[PDB]
Amino acid sequence: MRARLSHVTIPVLDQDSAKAFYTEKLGFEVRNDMTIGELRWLTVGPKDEPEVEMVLRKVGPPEYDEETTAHFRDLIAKGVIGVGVLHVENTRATYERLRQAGVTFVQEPVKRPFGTEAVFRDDSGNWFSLNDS
Amino acid sequence: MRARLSHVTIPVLDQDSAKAFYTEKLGFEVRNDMTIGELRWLTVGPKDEPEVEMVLRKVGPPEYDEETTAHFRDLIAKGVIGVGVLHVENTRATYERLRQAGVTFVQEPVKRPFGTEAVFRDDSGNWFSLNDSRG
Repeated sequence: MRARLSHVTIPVLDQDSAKAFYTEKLGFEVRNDMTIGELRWLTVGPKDEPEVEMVLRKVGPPEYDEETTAHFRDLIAKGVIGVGVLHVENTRATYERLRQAGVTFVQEPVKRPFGTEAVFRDDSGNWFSLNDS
Repeated sequence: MRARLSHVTIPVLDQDSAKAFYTEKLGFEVRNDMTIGELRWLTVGPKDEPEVEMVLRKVGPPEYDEETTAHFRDLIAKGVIGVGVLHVENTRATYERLRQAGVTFVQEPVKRPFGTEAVFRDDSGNWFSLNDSRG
């Protein structure tokens, strides 16, 4: 297998809130937003990093059933999903701009082994790390 | 924002099991395996994509409390977590090799507007799409 990861799924509570969060506050660009059938294909990514898209996926019908949407939303809002790590050239500077936009932080920037690290949440409660190596 | 996604988290039920799956069935390489306090930080990734790592994160104590652990493990076993999309040159060929390696596919390969897509599950029950660019 010669594979690459083109898309990462982010489970969201509400696709309009998440589109606004990801574009307005984080400063990602819209890659797709089209509704095919009963489903909105909404994807975003960082400026000039075209080859990974983040899929903003609704946690609710039809894709998810009653008992699963309930339990899964509840976990999302608790911050159980850590989506991954975003590498940036400067964690402290990126932190200041995100703060200014009203992003909340799980962890403020902190010195670590080989760079500065912070942890923010998205509109749904999902976590991302910021690291600058 | 100027950022690159360097790591993606995959929640797993058992890290040894996940390691074996990701390396022995998908052929990813181990990128890190070490312990940071109580937690095992275990990462894997495609041999040709050295700049992204998939973090195989134990759903269990101490990161997650017992109620959370129970609710989360249940939803993972049900296939609630779609990790993302792995792009390959030919989904049908890759489908055949993975099926022969013992990988479960909940969807066989299907032609789509972008190309051909299949869907498999990992050893925890998480799902991935396998996509190519073939009309």
